[PDB]
Amino acid sequence: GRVIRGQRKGAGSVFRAHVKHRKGAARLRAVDFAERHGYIKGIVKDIIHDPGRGAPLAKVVFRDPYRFKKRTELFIAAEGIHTGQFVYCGKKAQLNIGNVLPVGTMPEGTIVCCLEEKPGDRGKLARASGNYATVISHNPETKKTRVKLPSGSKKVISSANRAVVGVVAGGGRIDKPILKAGRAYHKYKAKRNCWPRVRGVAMNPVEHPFGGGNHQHIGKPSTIRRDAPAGRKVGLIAARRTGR
Amino acid sequence: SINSRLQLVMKSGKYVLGYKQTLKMIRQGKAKLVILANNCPALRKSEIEYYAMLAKTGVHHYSGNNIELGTACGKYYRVCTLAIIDPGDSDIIR
Amino acid sequence: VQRLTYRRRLSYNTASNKTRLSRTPGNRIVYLYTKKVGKAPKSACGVCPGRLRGVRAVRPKVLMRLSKTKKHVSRAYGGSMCAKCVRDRIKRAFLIEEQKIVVKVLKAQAQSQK
Amino acid sequence: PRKIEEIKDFLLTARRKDAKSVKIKKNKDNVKFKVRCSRYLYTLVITDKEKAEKLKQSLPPGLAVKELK
Amino acid sequence: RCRKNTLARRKGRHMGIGKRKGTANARMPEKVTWMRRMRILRRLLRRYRESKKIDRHMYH
Amino acid sequence: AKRTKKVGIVGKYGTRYGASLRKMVKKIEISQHAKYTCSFCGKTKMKRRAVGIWHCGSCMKTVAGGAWTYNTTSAVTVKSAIRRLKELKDQ
RNA sequence: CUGGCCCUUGAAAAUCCGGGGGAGAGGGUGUAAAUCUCGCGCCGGGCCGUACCCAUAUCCGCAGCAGGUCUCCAAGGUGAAC
RNA sequence: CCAGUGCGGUAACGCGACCGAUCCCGGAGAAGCCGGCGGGAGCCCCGGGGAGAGUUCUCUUUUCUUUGUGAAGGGCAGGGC
RNA sequence: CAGGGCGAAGCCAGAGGAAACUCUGGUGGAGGUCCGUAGCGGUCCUGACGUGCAAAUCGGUCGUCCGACCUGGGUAUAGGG
Ligand SMILES: [Mg+2]
Ligand SMILES: [Mg+2]
Ligand SMILES: [Mg+2]
Ligand SMILES: [Mg+2]
Ligand SMILES: [Mg+2]
Ligand SMILES: [Mg+2]
Ligand SMILES: [Mg+2]
Ligand SMILES: [Mg+2]
Repeated sequence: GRVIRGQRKGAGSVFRAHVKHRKGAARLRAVDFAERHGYIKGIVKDIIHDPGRGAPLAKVVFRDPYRFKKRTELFIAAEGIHTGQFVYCGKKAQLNIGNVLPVGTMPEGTIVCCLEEKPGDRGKLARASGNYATVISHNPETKKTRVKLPSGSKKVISSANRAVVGVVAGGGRIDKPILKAGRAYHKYKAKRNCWPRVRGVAMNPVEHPFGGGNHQHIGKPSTIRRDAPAGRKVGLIAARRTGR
Repeated sequence: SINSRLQLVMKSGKYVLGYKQTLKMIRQGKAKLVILANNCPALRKSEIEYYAMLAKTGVHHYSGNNIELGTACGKYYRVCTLAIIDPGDSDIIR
Repeated sequence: VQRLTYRRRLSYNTASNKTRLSRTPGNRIVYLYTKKVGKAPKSACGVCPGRLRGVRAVRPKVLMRLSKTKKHVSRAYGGSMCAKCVRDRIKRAFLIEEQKIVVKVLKAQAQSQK
Repeated sequence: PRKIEEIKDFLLTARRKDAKSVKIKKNKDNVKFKVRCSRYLYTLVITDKEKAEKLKQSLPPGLAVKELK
Repeated sequence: RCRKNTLARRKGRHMGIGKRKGTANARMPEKVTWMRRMRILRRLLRRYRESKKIDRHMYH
Repeated sequence: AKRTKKVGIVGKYGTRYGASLRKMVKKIEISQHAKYTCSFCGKTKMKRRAVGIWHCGSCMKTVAGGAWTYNTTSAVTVKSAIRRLKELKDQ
């Protein structure tokens, strides 16, 4: 009868993302002469960290090669980047940690992060806190390249798009146990209102389809059609297997 | 290597440890081997490397730490740079 | 003891109502409303933590009343950089140019040889 | 208020257009000469009680000398 | 009447076990009898050194 | 083994959270409140500022390291491999 | 001042400021532009709020209703102590 | 006949003013919580002078009250670097 | 968001040991830690009251009291929502 939590995360307005103190988008410096033909320069200012993200950001100062000014960016810092390092960008850049190149240039097996899935979108893939994406193999004509993502899936990408070299800094954030309910509330209090999650079996059948009963049992198979209406589509969504 | 020859200089010859004392002995001119280490901020490297070239002094980029230079100099502490004034029996000077 | 009271219609201790005791010539301890503690300028190099020298640390809109010499110190980059990072930016802007001359003649000898 | 330290100095400040009402308190060895001006009130603290009565006969034009008591 | 009592507490009257109510640490914090003590011995060794009583290597 | 046998840092968590979790957190809680030696100035001043960001007290360097150690092993084995891939390409 | 804690890193803008740079301005042997002007002098600052209660009888609970309602100041004694 | 967009200190920096636009760089505004310690203050206290009180059957140099300097300048303490 | 208790890492000495390191005495002040004010809560008497002071209050006793703590104003979400 009611509208189940999960249906409500869409309207927002409470279930909305918590973003006052966030330092700004973690982007990748869109393209020009410098990226498409040369090797524009720039130095690292600081490694300030943003709330709600395990990776530290880096304010990298280039200088705009068209008007006397100083463009400043926010790169997801590759592990090893320090303050004062020179980060070089573009096609003619050389292969070492923190230099953004086009994946077409660097050899196979290179370990990159903050990759783009379409050319120019300023960095989308493999940028979480400790993830990387290994370049697999090239294809000179058709200008495509095969890339392995942290999920283990392999994706064919156009050789143009760029990606910084190295791994994302802050690896192993999942290794230390949260260890107390305080540290969880205190952790999501920087991301959005998705915390203490009530299991459906504890709600009355008007609020969640797994409800009701004189015992706290589910009642119907917890695997559910992918072609489900919103509101039923709860539990194991379109599970192919189910079990360890 | 130069863990052996330097070990002899400290014991027998004269030497100056550091900077603003090394730089004052290249200023005077009475020093003829400045042993930088890595981990010296490349500004103080390039400025001693040039300040010494002007006085015709050999520079040496010891593959050290600024710690594996004090350990090499029989000292118990941190030496980033150093300038050898006079050798003993050590042919640290070529 | 006589106890005292706030003086403006504000009664919430804040960064605004920050007070102090004073003894007037009527033998009357009274609240006096202080000014926020101003901070001296930090270096523009971005590495030295200490606030500068030779500048009055005072709330920013006050720098309009003050004189020119109270706000700076007479050097290159004075009043904005810390002079430990100035004397570096001099002898760093030296050898960057000098080893651009050195690569200029090593490039002129590499093409003179080839 | 500003304390003037020199006898000659307020002899200039007491000749201004804005000056008026040179007030003279006798403080038992501190005989003071407060000259009201637009901005400030310059006072001289004389220590020698003779030099003070000599200065009494120097207020040039007929200022509003009000011997304070 | 209070000032006559405090003249007894000077000589240690009404200070017995039967009139203590806080812990020994609450009445005189063992944390404070570092700063009282360590400051006294340190200020002694400082006056002893600048007085050429003891040398640097004895003092350290 | 003075003041305790085998809890050390995580004595602060008291009886709570279970042994196997307090124990596992120990090695971590040691390597993050640890002060490492800066590989620029040599001085033992590398301290953890927040997750993956490590600051040197002396020379005011800030470094993007691991979550609670200066270097993840994954990043060190990448740095050696990335360095060999560019020497293999350009020689 | 100096610490600890964080898978928490803990506000923006008006406003004001120093510095880089150095286009241009200045008078031509006593003056001149200029004074992020040093001292001093002249003139101006309009419009709205401003009583009193702030509560076991002025507020809300049908009321001078043991309910409810955000703060500031805060002595002597005993005691560890608001 | 030329010179003169202020001078001092080796340096931190100092001096009352010290030519200057578009543009550029930076600072201030601009930061959590908690622990410890030091400096200043107000108040509290103790010893001693004044002034006015209270008690005085006996005793108490007694007990009580009161005993001041604003912003804004100017100078120097004592803190911090 | 009194005053206390327990007393973690770190650190210092002293003592053993060949070495690993282990003892002893301090420091140190950690924690969804304990007692316990203020605050917030509302267990038990199945107390008071039950045409009440009150359309849910009142006593004694209680829970928690540096954190998933308590709060003021501003702002968001509106009826099969
Ligand atoms: Mg139920
Ligand atoms: Mg249903
Ligand atoms: Mg306000
Ligand atoms: Mg100055
Ligand atoms: Mg009023
Ligand atoms: Mg009952
Ligand atoms: Mg009845
Ligand atoms: Mg009644």
